[PDB]
Amino acid sequence: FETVPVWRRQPVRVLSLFEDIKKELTSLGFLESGSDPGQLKHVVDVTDTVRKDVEEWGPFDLVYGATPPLGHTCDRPPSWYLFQFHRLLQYARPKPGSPRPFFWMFVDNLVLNKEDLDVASRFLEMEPVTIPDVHGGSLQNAVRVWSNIPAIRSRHWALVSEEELSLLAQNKQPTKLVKNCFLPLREYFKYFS
Amino acid sequence: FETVPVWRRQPVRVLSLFEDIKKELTSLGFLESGSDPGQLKHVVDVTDTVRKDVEEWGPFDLVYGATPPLGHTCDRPPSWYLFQFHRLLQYARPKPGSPRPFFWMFVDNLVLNKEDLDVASRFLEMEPVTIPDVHGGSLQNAVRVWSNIPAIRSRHWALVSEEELSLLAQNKQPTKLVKNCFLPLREYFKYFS
Amino acid sequence: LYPAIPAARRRPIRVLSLFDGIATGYLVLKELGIKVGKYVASEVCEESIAVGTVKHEGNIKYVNDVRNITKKNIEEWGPFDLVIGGSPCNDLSNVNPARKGLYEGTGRLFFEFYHLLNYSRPKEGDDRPFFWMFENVVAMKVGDKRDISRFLECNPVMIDAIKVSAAHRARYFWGNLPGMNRPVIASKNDKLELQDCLEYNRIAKLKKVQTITTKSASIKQGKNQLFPVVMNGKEDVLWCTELERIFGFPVHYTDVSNMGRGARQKLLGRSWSVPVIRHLFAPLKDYFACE
Amino acid sequence: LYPAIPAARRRPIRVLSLFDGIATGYLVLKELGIKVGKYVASEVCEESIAVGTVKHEGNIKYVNDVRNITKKNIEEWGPFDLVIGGSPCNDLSNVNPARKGLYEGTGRLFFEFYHLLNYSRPKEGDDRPFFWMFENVVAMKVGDKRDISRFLECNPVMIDAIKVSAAHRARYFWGNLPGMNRPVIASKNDKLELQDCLEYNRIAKLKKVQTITTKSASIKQGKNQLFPVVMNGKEDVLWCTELERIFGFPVHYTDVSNMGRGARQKLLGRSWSVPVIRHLFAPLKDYFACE
DNA sequence: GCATGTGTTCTAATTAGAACGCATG
DNA sequence: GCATGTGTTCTAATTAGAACGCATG
Ligand SMILES: Nc1ncnc2c1ncn2[C@@H]1O[C@H](CSCC[C@H](N)C(=O)O)[C@@H](O)[C@H]1O
Ligand SMILES: Nc1ncnc2c1ncn2[C@@H]1O[C@H](CSCC[C@H](N)C(=O)O)[C@@H](O)[C@H]1O
Repeated sequence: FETVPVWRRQPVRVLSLFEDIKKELTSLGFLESGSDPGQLKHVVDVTDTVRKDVEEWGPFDLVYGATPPLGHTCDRPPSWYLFQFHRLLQYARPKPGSPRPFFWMFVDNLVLNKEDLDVASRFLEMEPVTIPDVHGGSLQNAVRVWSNIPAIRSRHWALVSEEELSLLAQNKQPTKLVKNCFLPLREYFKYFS
Repeated sequence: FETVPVWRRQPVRVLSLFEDIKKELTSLGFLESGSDPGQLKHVVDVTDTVRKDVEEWGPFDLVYGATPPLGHTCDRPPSWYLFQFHRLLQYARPKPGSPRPFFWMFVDNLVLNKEDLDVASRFLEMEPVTIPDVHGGSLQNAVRVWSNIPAIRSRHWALVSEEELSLLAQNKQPTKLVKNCFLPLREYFKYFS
Repeated sequence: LYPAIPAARRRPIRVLSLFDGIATGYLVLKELGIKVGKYVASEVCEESIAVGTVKHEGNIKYVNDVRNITKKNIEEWGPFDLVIGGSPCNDLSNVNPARKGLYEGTGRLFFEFYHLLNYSRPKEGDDRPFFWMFENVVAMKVGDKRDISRFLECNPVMIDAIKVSAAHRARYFWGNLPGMNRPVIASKNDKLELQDCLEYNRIAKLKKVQTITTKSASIKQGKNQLFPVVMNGKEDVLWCTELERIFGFPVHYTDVSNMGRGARQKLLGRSWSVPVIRHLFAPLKDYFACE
Repeated sequence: LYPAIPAARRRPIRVLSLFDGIATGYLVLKELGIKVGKYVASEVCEESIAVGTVKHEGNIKYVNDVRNITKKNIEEWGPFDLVIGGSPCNDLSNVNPARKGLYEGTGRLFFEFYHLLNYSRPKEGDDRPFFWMFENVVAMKVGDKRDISRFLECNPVMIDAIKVSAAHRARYFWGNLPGMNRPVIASKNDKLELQDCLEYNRIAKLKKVQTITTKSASIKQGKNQLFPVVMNGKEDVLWCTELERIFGFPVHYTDVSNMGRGARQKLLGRSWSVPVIRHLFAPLKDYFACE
C-alpha cells in the first residue's frame, strides 16, 4: 500500500462488527461529526447477513472485528465471532484490481484460548500482535490484534510474558490499547479535527 | 450262517490276539492234537503285522480279540487293542463269496471307558453283550463281548446295571463265563475229545 | 449454468477431497469412467488411508490433517476441478446427546472445508469450470444448518440413500453440481432390498434397514432391536461384506489392515452411500475426460 | 495304476471329504475344471462350514461330525469316487508338548477316516476307479506315522509347500492318487515369494515365511520373532488377505461370519496349501468329466 | 547346531453391548 | 404418535501375546 498524498485522502468507510468504535474513530479524527448519516456501519448480530447485504452497504475502506470485552456478556461461543468476521470480511473485499487501500483488523480482548488462537491465525494468515497497554505502575489493558495495517505489524510493541497475560485475564475474572494502534491509519485517509 | 452236518464240520482255525486262548478252547474240544500249528495262531504285539501275514497264516475260521485282564499290567492305551483288532480282522475275512462260516469276537475285561466303548460298538457295528458270572455269593467276574456268534447275542444274559459293573471294577481294583460264551461255537466245528 | 465443454477440450479431473474417509469420492469417480488426473486426500485415520491406498494402489495423494494445509499447498497441488468433503458429524448429529455443535469440538472442522474451498476457488476472471460439494447429516440443529448454508452461500438438497440403497440415509448436500435437485432414479444394478445385499443361504427379515451408524446397535432393527438376518433358522447380525453391499461399495472394500468387525463398521458408518454420490457426480462426465 | 478312461465314458466325480475344513478339496477340484457331481463334507466347525457354503453356494452337502456317519450313510450318499481328509493334528504335531498321540484325544479321529474309507471302498468285483488321500503333519511320533501307514496299508509322500508356495509346509500324504511321487513343479501363477502375496505399498522382509500355525506368533519370523512386513516405514504383521494368498486360496476366501484375524488365521493355519493339493489332484481330470 | 513347529494355556489388553439422549415428522 | 439417529460411555466378555516345549536335520 503506497502512500496517498494529503489532497487525495478520502474519508474512511468503516464496517464495525460486534463492537462499536464510532467514538474512537471520531476522537482520533477519521469520522465526520455531521451525520453522513453514516460513514461507519455497525452490526451486532450477523447470523443472517448475506454478501449482497455487505455489497449493498457500499464499498468499505476498513473492516473492524472485535471480541466482546472480558465478562459474562459472552453470549455465543468465542470462535463464532472470528468465523463470522472472516465470513463477512471476504464479502467486503473489492474486485481483485485494488482501486484504493483496503484494511482489516480483528481484536480479541484476551478471550480466545490457544486452540482458538491458532485457528484465528490460520484463517487470518497472520500471527497476532499483543498490545501491552501497561504503564510501569499499571498493566490494566491488554488485547490481541490481527490486522493487515502495516504499522500494526511493523514496529516493536512492548513484549509481554504469555503466562503473565494469562494471569492478568484470570485476575480480571481503551485508547492506548487499540486507539494507539489506530493512529497509523491517518496516513491513508482524511484527518478531521 | 446255516448249520453244518456233524460229519462235515472240519476242525476250527482260530486267530487269537493279545491273549492266549489255547487252554480255554482245548478244554471245550476244539484242537485235535497236542501239537496243532493250524488250530491256533497267537500274536501278542501286532504293531508290525501286515495283511500278507494274516493271509499267509492260513485262512481262519475264528478271530478272537481280548483286552488285558483288569490290572495295571498294560502300557498300551485301551483303544489300541480294538483299533488293531479291527485292523487285522479285515485282513482275515475271506473273499466276499462265503465258502464256510466266519466268526469273530472281541472281549473287554472292564478296561474300556465309555468313550472307548462307543468307538468299539461303532467299529464293530453292534452294542456289546455283558457276560456276568454270579452265583449270589459272588458277582465279581464279568466282561463285555462284541461278536457275530448268533448264540452270543440271542440268549438272555444276567442283565446288570452299569453302576453295578462300575462297582465290580472298583472292587477288583473266565472258565465259567467265557466257556458259556464259547459253547455255541462247537455246534459249527469238530468236537475233539 | 455450466458451459458445455466439447470432448476434445476435456482434460482429466483434479479433485481435492477433505475428510476423504475411505476414498468414496475416488471410487465413485472411477466407477463413473472419469479420468482422475489428481486426487489429493486430507485424512488422518490410518485405517481409512490404508483402504484408500491399498484399494486404489497409490493413486491418491494423502496430505494430512486438514488444518495443516496452507494456501501455498492449495496453489502447488492445484489447480483443482472438484473440491468435495464431508465434515465429521459426531458433534453435529442429533444422535449424540452431548454434541458440542458447529463452533466447538469437532463441528468447527467444517470451516476448514469452507476455508480451503475459497483458497481453491478460481480467481476473478477465471471462467474455467469448478465444482464442489459438501455433505453432512440431516439431524442437525437448525442454527447449524443455517450457518453452514451461510458460509457456503448455498442451500442444501437432501437426498436419502433409501431411494437407491437398502438403508435409511438422509443427508444434506451443499454444492454447485449440475442438476442436484433432479429426481433421484434407481439403476438396474442398484441393490434396493436388503435381501439383494446378503450372502448365500441368508434370509432378510426386512425390506429396508435403518440408518447405519458406527456402532453395531444400528444393525439391530426397530424398537425391539431384532436381528435382521436368519441363517439356518438362527438370528444373526449383518456381515461386513453385507454392510459394504448395502452402501454400494465393492465387496471386501474394507478387508484391509487386519481390521475386524467394529473397525470396518466404524469406517462404513460415516461413509457415503455410493449410489447417492454417483447420482451427484454423474453430470461431471460432460465436463472432464473419460477413460 | 487304473486304466485310462475314454473321455465320453467319464462321469462327474463324487467326493467324500472328511474334516473338510474350509473346503480346500472342493476348491482345487473346481479350479482344476473337474465337474463335481457330489461333495459330501464332514465338518463340525461353524465358521468352517460358513466359508464352504458361502464361498461355494451350497454345492457342498454338509453331513456333520464324522463319528455319526453310518454304514447306511456311506451307501445312501455314495457311491464315492474320491475320499479325502486330514484329521486334526493338535494331538499329533510336535508343536504341542501335551499331545496325546493318535490313540487318545483328537488323534483317534484318524481311525474314523480309516473306518469310513473301507466303507466307501468298492467291493470285490467292482473294478471301477476309486481314489483316496490322507494328509497330516510330518512332526509326529514315529510310532504314530508307523501305525497310520499300517492302517492305510500305504506309505506317505512328503510334500513341502515351499516349492509351490511362499511358506514352509511339510506334510505327509497317504493315498493312491496317480503320480504322487512325481517331482512337484511350479506354475506361472504360483506366488513363490512373500512379496508376490503382499498388498500394495507393503515390503516383504523375507522370500519365504516359516510354517504357519493357528497362532499369530508363527507370523513373526525366526528366533528373534521379527515382523515380516514393512509398510509406511513401520514394521507390521501379515494381513488376512495376504495369508490367504500365501496358502493359494482366493483373496477374501475367509471374509465370512464377521470373522476377525484370530478366527481367519485359525482356519487358514490348519488348512492345506492349495497348490500342493492341486499338484495331488491334477491327474484326476483324466478319470472324470471336465467342465 | 541351533532353529523349528496344522498348539495349549494364562494373563493383560481390548472389544462388544446396552444404557443414555430427545427434537421431530 | 412414537420411533429414530455418520455417538460417547462404562462395564463384561473376550481376544491377543508371550511363556512353554524338545526331537530332529
Ligand atoms: N482433522 C482432520 N483432518 C483430516 N481428516 C479428519 C480430521 N478429523 C477427522 N477426519 C476424518 O474425516 C472423516 C469424516 S467421516 C467422512 C468420511 C468420508 N466422507 C467417507 O465417505 O468415508 C473421518 O474418516 C475422519 O477420520
Ligand atoms: N469330530 C469331528 N467330525 C468332523 N470334523 C471334525 C471333527 N473334529 C474336528 N473336525 C474338523 O476337522 C478339521 C481338521 S483341520 C483340517 C482342515 C482341512 N484339511 C482344510 O483344508 O482346511 C477342523 O476344521 C475341525 O473343525
